[PDB]
Amino acid sequence: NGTLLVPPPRTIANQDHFHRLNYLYQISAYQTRARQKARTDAHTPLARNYIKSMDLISKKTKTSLLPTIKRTICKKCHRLLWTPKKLEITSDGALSVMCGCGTVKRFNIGADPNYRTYSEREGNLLNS
Amino acid sequence: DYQRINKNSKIALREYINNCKKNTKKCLKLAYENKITDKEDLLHYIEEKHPTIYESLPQYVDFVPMYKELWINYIKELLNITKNLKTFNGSLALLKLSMADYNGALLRVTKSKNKTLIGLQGIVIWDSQKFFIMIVKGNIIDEIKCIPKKGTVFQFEIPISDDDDSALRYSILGDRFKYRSVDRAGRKFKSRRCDDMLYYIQN
Amino acid sequence: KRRQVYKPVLDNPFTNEAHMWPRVHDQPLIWQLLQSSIINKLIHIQSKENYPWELYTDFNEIVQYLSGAHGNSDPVCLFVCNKDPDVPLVLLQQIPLLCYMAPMTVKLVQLPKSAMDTFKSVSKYGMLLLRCDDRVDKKFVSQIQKNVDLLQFPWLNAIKYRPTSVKLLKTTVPI
RNA sequence: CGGUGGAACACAGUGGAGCCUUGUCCUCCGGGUUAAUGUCGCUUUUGGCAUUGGCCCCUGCUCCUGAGAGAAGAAAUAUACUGGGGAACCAGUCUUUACCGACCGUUGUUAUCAGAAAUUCACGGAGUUCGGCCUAGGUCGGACUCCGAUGGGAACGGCAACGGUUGUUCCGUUUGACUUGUCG
RNA sequence: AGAAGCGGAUUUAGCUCAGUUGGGAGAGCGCCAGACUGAAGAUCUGGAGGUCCUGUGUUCGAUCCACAGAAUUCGCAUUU
Ligand SMILES: [Mg+2]
Ligand SMILES: [Mg+2]
Ligand SMILES: [Zn+2]
Repeated sequence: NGTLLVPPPRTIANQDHFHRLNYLYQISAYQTRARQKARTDAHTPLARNYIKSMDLISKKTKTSLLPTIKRTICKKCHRLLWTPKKLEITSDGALSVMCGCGTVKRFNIGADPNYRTYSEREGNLLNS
Repeated sequence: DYQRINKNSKIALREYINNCKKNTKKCLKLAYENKITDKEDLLHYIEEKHPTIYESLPQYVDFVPMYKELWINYIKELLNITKNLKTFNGSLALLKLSMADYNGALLRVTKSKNKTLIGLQGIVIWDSQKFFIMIVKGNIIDEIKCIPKKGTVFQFEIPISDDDDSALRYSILGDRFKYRSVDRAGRKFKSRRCDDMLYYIQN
Repeated sequence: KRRQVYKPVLDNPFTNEAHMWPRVHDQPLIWQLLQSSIINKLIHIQSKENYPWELYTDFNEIVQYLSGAHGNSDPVCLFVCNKDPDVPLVLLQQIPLLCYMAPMTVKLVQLPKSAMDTFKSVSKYGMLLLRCDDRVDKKFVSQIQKNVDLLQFPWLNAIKYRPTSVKLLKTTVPI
């Protein structure tokens, strides 16, 4: 089919960008969890901001993420869904996950099992 | 009510930083009504007599370990700062600091055009385009502090894991870079006239 | 001509540790009692399935039960099968997450055997949530849950910086 | 960057030639009222649909031009939408007593991968309505609505170019005073 | 050291200059190195070498597109 070339020289600029993205994601997630465990929604517009900036940096250097991150974050307001509103299933569709802002992220689950994403398949992925 | 606030994240962030300043002013008024100078007694006084006012108050004692450890460990991983210091490379480190985001940094106003802005340490909750947002504690003050960047000099310490032997201190200038973090991810910084920096020689 | 290019993609650095399913051992001592009890429920009458032992086997009822509607029953136990094909991964990446924010003492048990496709093919979906309030079953459930089947969280408990994880995916590009 | 002193208030400043779709006193679409006709249900009569005819629907200000600045209570808290600013606000698309609103059409582009799909191609599932075989309501076709892991993404959304405006295009000046030469 | 006002063209590696559906940042010369020669030139191969004038904003992404701020340089029946 073609040529098989596997380079492990990672580039320094991409490592800087993905470390910046991962630091923004970690600080937003830890702010959200440290606020959520103790008491009510104090600075929930704060951490979301980081994610939005993160997504804008994901728009800059043409970078792509795993579907775990984009499944975690929202699409319109770009907030973390670690505490969502409601989870419904088999309500004449497949699945529904409601949020506080009203934007839902549904998944086709009533069709068939044993479906994996392209990054979750057996050999398509090499760690580090 | 809750849906109309978080429609835009910027406007809700502005509403939150206004609510923190209003709650800090109400805290100063209730503290002068309390006539107790101790802040640890003041927080319990607010918990006893003002439940709804206590809900939007910041927690700096919580804010320090949740930010400083992550920031220092991220810089120790990113700039390759290890036990072996004699293999360091400064130019690539300054390029990485030009590429790294300063959201969540501890930073100190060391020199400024205004004589009252200096001496302020604080941790970044958000980076604006031409201003700067930190948080600092006083005796009883817990106000979100906005500081201009046009004509100010900022500094931050990068510690090393050894105790009292060696540590690093770097400095940035907010009048030099005046953009969002999004543009700063892609921007290659270039030369300027730098004529308005006489204050850095003056004071 | 087709050429294969490896593209660097940022991983969720803690999803492996957030999906560290709990340590389970000496598990064939448990499926005997569990399967015998579930069959003895499912034989007689559909009302008598849930009348002496209250259990919910629909995920919408799991969310509505853990939302905060019923707060009396504090020890509530859950059984979820992993390492099993024909099981949806969309729910399975969110089942141990939703039980963490529940204020009730919810005890997740991960069943490790791959051949256990019986409970999915028989009851509803392959998961079981029930209450140990005054039932006889708790008289052994409290016995073994302290031994090997402990469920605790190390990842959110203490303050710790997490190292970054950048993986790389395959891409076939025709020219 | 602009325009004026050439145009005399649109008298397109005027004239001539060529071409055509031969310059249509035309038409905003659209919304409301009134009159007439035909069908369908209540039965002095009214209601709904379609056609035809008539009316009503908003130069923000100064200025020849270029341009300048004012306000968005006819649906909001941020005073139409979108992005930023630290806030007066700025930029772009717009509207201005709109007592009804109106983002013009065509062409191409959004590279590789991904995904069913990079432009209302198509495909898969659910619901409704109609027709044929048929009558425990099974199947087939057509129409509408909603959803489908991916990516900034499915949004008739973003970018670039061109015009139907009172037919297009070309050519010439309406700009001078003294000195000299010719002609009457 | 021969202004002032007007139109056109134009800035990319040290230099001279390309180039652009908008998705890679280049060629010649020069420098270094290899090859070659008794030695050198020429020829040939490879590497080093970037503020794409600067800034805003559009976009998912700018040498390119829009705006703003600088300028480079030619011509004005000339060789001063
Ligand atoms: Mg002048
Ligand atoms: Mg001038
Ligand atoms: Zn959301």
